[PDB]
Amino acid sequence: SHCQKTSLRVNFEDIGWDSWIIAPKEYEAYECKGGCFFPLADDVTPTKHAIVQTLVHLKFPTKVSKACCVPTKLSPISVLYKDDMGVPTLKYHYEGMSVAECGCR
Amino acid sequence: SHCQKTSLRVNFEDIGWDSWIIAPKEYEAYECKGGCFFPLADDVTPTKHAIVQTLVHLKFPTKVSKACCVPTKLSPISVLYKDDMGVPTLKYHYEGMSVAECGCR
Ligand SMILES: [Cl-]
Ligand SMILES: [Cl-]
Ligand SMILES: [Cl-]
Ligand SMILES: [Cl-]
Ligand SMILES: [Cl-]
Ligand SMILES: [Cl-]
Ligand SMILES: [Cl-]
Ligand SMILES: [Cl-]
Ligand SMILES: [Cl-]
Ligand SMILES: [Cl-]
Ligand SMILES: [Cl-]
Ligand SMILES: [Cl-]
Ligand code: NA
Ligand code: NA
Ligand code: NA
Ligand code: NA
Ligand code: NA
Ligand code: NA
Ligand code: NA
Ligand code: NA
Repeated sequence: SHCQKTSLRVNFEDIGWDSWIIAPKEYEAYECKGGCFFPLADDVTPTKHAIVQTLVHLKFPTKVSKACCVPTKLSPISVLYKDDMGVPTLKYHYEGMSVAECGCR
Repeated sequence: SHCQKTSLRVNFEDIGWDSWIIAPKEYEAYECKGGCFFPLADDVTPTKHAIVQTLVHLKFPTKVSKACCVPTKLSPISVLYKDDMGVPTLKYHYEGMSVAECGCR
């Protein structure tokens, strides 16, 4: 019930990227889901601002929003993409594609 | 109407920190507010995962949430705190307290 990494399988044609991504068809991107509320967990790595804003949200729930559970570290995947000549080319480390860690920010 | 930094003045007794923070009474913490939706802005620095998840949210709005507008860089403030001897001590760089930049994550 707190900020944590959970599964998210993404299909590239569902998001309109199949026009340039030949392969893979789908990959595990994960997502960060869960609440940022007190008491927090031991491993969500909360920033001081995320802690402060969550406290302000308690006192003023209609004015200030709470902190958000988001990726704090991302990992690459490899993709096979068509280049300007229609030739399948490998992008070995397409960065920023999969969640490695989540946290409250 | 997009991810951007906006004002947020925090009062320490409102959040229960006045028991250990003698001064200042209030500070400008800012907050990151705005939507992460297409078309994005030129300066929100979106990660590839935040872009992918926003596209998945369009196709499956009830299953996957959108990306979140969050601080991507924080700045310190100085605080005057009482130490274990009841003596006011200065913490020159209390890190992570104020928003320097926002972005979609
Ligand atoms: Cl806590
Ligand atoms: Cl911090
Ligand atoms: Cl590329
Ligand atoms: Cl590479
Ligand atoms: Cl390598
Ligand atoms: Cl890349
Ligand atoms: Cl765009
Ligand atoms: Cl990225
Ligand atoms: Cl301290
Ligand atoms: Cl310091
Ligand atoms: Cl200095
Ligand atoms: Cl610090
Ligand atoms: Na309120
Ligand atoms: Na609000
Ligand atoms: Na490219
Ligand atoms: Na390698
Ligand atoms: Na849906
Ligand atoms: Na949802
Ligand atoms: Na301390
Ligand atoms: Na200085």
